[PDB]
Amino acid sequence: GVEIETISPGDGRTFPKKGQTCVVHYTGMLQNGKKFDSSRDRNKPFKFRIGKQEVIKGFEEGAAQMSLGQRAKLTCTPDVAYGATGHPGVIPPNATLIFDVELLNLE
Amino acid sequence: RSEGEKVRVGDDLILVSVSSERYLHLSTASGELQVDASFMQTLWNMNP
Amino acid sequence: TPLYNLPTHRACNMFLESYKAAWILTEDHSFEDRMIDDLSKAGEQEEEEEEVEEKKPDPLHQLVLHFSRTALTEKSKLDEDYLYMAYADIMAKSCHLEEGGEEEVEVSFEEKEMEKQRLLYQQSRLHTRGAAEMVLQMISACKGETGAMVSSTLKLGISILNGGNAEVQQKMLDYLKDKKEVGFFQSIQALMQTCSVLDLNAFERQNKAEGLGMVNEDGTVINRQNGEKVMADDEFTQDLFRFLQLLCEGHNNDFQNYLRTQTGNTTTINIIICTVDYLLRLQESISDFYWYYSGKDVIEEQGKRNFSKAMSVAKQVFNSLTEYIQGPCTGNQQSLAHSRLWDAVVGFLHVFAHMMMKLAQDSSQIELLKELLDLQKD
Amino acid sequence: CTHARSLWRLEPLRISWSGSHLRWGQPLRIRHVTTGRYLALTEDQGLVVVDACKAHTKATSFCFRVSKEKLEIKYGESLCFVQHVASGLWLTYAAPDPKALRLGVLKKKAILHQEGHMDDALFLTRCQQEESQAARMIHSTAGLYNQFIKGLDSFSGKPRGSGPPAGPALPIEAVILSLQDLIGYFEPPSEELQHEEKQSKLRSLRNRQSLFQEEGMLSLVLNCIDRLNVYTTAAHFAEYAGEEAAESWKEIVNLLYELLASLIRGNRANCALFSTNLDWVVSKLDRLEASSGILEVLYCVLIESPEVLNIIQENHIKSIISLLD
Amino acid sequence: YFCDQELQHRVESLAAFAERYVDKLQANQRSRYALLMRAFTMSAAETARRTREFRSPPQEQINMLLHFKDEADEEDCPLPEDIRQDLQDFHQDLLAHCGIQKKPQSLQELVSHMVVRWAQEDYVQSPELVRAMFSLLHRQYDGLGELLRALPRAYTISPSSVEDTMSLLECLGQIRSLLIVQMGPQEENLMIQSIGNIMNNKVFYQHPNLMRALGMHETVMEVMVNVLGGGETKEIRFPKMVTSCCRFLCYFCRISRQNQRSMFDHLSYLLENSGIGLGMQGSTPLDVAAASVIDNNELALALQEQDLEKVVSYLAGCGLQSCPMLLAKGYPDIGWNPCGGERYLDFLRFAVFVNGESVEENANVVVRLLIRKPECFGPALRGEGGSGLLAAIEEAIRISEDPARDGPNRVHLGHAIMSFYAALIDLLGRCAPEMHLIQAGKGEALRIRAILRSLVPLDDLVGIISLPLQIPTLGKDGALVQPKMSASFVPDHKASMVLFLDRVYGIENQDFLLHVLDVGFLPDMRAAASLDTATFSTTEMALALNRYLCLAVLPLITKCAPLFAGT
Amino acid sequence: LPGPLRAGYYDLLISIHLESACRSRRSMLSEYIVPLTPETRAITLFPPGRKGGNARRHGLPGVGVTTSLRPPHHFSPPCFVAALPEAPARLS
Repeated sequence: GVEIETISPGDGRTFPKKGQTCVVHYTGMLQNGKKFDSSRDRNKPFKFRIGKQEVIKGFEEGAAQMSLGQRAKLTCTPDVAYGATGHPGVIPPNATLIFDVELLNLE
Repeated sequence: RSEGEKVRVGDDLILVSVSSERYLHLSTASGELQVDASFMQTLWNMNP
Repeated sequence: TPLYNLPTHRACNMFLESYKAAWILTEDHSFEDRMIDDLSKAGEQEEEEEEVEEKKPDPLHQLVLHFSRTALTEKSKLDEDYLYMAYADIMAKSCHLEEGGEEEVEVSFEEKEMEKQRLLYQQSRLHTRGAAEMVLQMISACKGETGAMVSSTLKLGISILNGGNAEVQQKMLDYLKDKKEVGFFQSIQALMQTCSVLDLNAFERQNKAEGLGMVNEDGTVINRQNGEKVMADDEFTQDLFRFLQLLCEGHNNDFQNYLRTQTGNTTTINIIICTVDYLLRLQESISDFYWYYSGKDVIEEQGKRNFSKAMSVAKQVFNSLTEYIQGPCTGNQQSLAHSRLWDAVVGFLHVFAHMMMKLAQDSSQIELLKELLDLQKD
Repeated sequence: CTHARSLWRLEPLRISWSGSHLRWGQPLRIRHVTTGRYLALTEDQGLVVVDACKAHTKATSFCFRVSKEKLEIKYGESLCFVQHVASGLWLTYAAPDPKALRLGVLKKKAILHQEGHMDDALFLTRCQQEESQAARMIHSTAGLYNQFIKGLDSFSGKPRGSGPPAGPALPIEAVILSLQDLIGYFEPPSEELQHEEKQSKLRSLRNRQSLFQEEGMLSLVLNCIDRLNVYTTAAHFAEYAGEEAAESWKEIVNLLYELLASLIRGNRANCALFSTNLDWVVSKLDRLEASSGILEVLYCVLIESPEVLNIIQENHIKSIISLLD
Repeated sequence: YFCDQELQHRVESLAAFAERYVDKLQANQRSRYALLMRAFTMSAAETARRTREFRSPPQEQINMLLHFKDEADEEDCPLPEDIRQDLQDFHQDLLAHCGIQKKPQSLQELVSHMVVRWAQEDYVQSPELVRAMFSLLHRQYDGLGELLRALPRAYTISPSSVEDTMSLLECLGQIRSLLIVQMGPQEENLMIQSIGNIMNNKVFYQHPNLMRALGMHETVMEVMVNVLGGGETKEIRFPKMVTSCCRFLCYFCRISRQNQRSMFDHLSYLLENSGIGLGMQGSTPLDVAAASVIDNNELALALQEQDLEKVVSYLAGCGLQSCPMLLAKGYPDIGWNPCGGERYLDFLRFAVFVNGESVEENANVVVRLLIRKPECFGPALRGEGGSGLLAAIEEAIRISEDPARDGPNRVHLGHAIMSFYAALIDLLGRCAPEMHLIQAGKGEALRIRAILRSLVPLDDLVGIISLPLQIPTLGKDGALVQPKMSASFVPDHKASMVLFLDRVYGIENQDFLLHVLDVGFLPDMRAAASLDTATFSTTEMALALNRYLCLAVLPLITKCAPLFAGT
Repeated sequence: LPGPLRAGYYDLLISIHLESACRSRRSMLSEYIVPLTPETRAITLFPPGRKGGNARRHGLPGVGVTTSLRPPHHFSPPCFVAALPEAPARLS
């Protein structure tokens, strides 16, 4: 459902477990090469608490999947993505999502 | 015809009592008619 | 309860209300003449565009053109606009300041003539800039609906037309005959129809409510002050017949005959007999009011003031009729001869005689009898 | 009272003085302007209006009477009791049934009878030249366009094939030129005009548009577009109407669409009449013939009527986006 | 925007001076009152000062304290000169800030010279630009009158309530932001949530004047007008949204008498829209009208004759036909809508009888409009084929007995007939003239009594009063059957005609007193005495019967006790 | 950038980020609910620091502290990868 494609390795020892904030600069891109998200345009890292269910399940898994400073490609299948209804006006229904995730820091 | 207008002949009028507050009515319920003061209205020609 | 136990915020609210009423409202300010003069000045355009003899309208002219445009704009009805209402008040005060004067020795000929010239110049500053057309357009736009627009427009029309100046009269006549608009006169007719009369049932209801004691929300007041439900729109109807009198003032037979007959227009409305109709209606209302008060030889103060405002309306209607027939206009004289004017004045004579004896018997009704005799001399 | 259906042409039976003030008791013909019929007395239907072919001096002759007594007219007075000349019958009310007049049938049947009712007198008021001209062109356009409709229906379902259609040829040139005249007649006032002049001409165009819409030119144009849109292409139209009639089929389609637009522009009532026809224009947005025209008709309906946006559906929006696609 | 900020500054500083100066006035008035009480054996002038400073309306005494505006009347005020100098100085400062009094030296001068120079330079052809520039000119030339317009919306609050006014303003902003949106399900849900939050806010009752100044009653009126406007076509859309409408409006009227007056100013719209509001289970605009007219004689006398004519004609219409919604649900066709007329009769009762005194002015008009249209009274009391009260009510009992007519239940038409006729008799005996008017012998009062006695005889009143009333019966295994109490006969119906019987046809002779005592009165109190048993004591019928007795039956006996001598 | 596109992008930013907020603040601007705070008490009509003619010199419109109650602006950060959410009204 979700695969991590390492773009640039980090340290490889400290992985975000359950109970802390995950700070990420993601670049959400569509199924079709048409970018629908990025955080560096907002110039704000996406800080979210892990395990509190406030990202898409696929992104949540892909984030625990990697380590510090380790750029990776989170492939979020529609099953672990919005899926049936999608995001209204943002992501079409039943689309694969493909993420240039970058765990810049943890707290 | 408006309130306060003069009463020309042949005009159709309605004659309400002061005490009973009932317009003159032609019953026509039976084969023969009756004139009686009722809350319904009936037109009167007021012919001199 | 004394103010020492009142909460501070409630006391501040009450102080706001009392300050609003008794200090700043009572304080009066005068900006209308200054502001209209500033709008009327064209500045340095006579030096900046000397090449063109006909220049752009001055700020005041642009203002009146904007109001005329909003008047002429296609609508189903007229809406409320504090801008137009306030500007109508400002221009009215500016052009009737001289009429208002802003034991005594009598005015010399030069003094009164100079006052008349000041009034004419103040009125020229508005009717050379399309206000005479604007007031007609607003009256047409009201479409017979009473309200703040027709009130302010009628006051503005009176302030332009004070003294019955032939320039403004001729300009209004030219606009009406050029547009052939029946809307203005239909609106005026509907306005006399919507003008009210003495409501005796409302008088009885008002008397019972006044005798009743009540309590309002904030604090406690024995009787909350409210406008009298009887003879409502008194200012409006007096203003309407004053405006009609100013239209037919100066024995201008063109307006005197145009009110009776609309030759150019498709629909002809006889404003003269509309005035007679309202006069007869007011005659009937005053007759009913007197007949209710006939048993009570002593008239209450409420009855006295109600009679006074009613006879003020009747005085204005009578002055409007005189103006309609003040010149020897055979058309208006013939129409009044054939209308129900004689029946209305028969009823007036009846009420006049009975008021005359009944008010003469009581010594506290002498002022009401005096104003009664003034109405009778009218 | 402001509709063309209440317009009657008053013409004398005598041609020499057919242009002078009508005399009391003069036998004169009464004609309906919009329908072209004539007020007549038939023994089977009482007082009706019949065709000019069936109109006779013994049936359509009506004279204006000063009073109901048995043995010049002016606007604003002289209430005339309309009476037949051939018979003594008077134009009089027929009292409808109480149930109908309670439902709202304020119309009463016009009969000819010696009722002698005091209200049998009539008031004559001349209509404006604008309304007169409008009613006359409504009559002519209705006749021509129903002729076009019946011509199109004559070969409907009949492939002409060898030889042209056996019926009379379509009045194609007359229809095209009448459409162009109507577009010029409903052409909106120019923005370069002054404010008051522009709004006065907007009011005049408003009432002319309302007149044609009420007498039913809007529905007749709809009928013409429905009859023409059966054929997908000019060749398919030629297979039924003939090649000699096929070249201008596209032009008539475009002209009908822009006439529809010019009828509905700036008219809230005319666009609200198209509330049931929003699906009609949505399903025809895909038409290659006057795609801009049908899009303009839809645009006018949407910008003027707020009602139709409440009945806009997902399929309608998908069609509008398929226009982009 | 800049000039609006200036106006904000003026209003805020006026509130600031209000606080500063009212502290001084409050302390000084307290000290003067304490010293005047310390003065023993107060004289007449001292008593006048005492009743001015104390036991006087707070508004009246604060106006009397601030009444030193003119130097001629400055002698009447009891405030110190040093204290009043503060108000005089701040008034001078306010005039200076409002500009009353080469290059411009203020925003006012800047804007004035700007606009005058602009319109002198060119003929501006943009109407919006012309309107904006002249509005700026108007406000700059008279911002003092702009303060006159702004101060009605200026309302100082306590610093401790700021969080509750935060919630209030946020919910009101949600309501106002939903105005521009066409009303849908989500907008309706958000509107109901915001209305409920405003209800639960303590400020909504603590400061009614704050909501009156904010005009949130006008805002919810706009929402309701839009809602009915669409609802008037076919069925009313979002009935719950209208439920929250008066829920707020009904309560708003009860919150304050001035709020009731402001809601009564829009009484006319409620009456014309009560036709579509009727049939809805929830509070309807007719109820807003009732709340706007209940127990306020000042506006009850201001109630208007065509306003009464609207409800009278709607009552006539409900009498003329049958409820379309009941017909759609499948209730037997009758040509007679009782539930429609019940609510209009209810509004008429509230319009007539207020504060334990029936208004003659409105009662005469109501009975006149009732009698010009005898169709208001339904199939009974009809000119021909009207039978009587006895026949109508007893036939209604037979209607409710069988499921053929009663069954099509939320609303039982067998109870509906009885309820309509009870409300009608209540309204008639409630429009009945006053005892002192009858003793004065007023002709109109005697005529109104004569008409009522002509419409409803004493026989129909007593016979229905004596009509059998089914009691809760204890069947097998302690299974008592308490009356439906909403589908069957209730003594609440008898109470209204008891009120009729004591208002007109009142007890005059001992024989008739006993006649009615053994017919439908003594069986009623004996039935209640039997119902006093503990098993039937908490019975809903027992409670209704006790209320009926103690409010209609027993006071008749108390007022007719002197006639009981020599029995 | 071409002028029409400049105006379009400016008004697009205003419409998607500032429009509802400014409309709500404008609707509040009609009413003046002044809390009875010490800051309100300190609010002076003419500049309190200046005196005499310096005081009579009007302060700039808006620099002075305003205490009249205005509901604070509420915004939600634009996130379109969060978990998918009767629902509360979406913020600007």
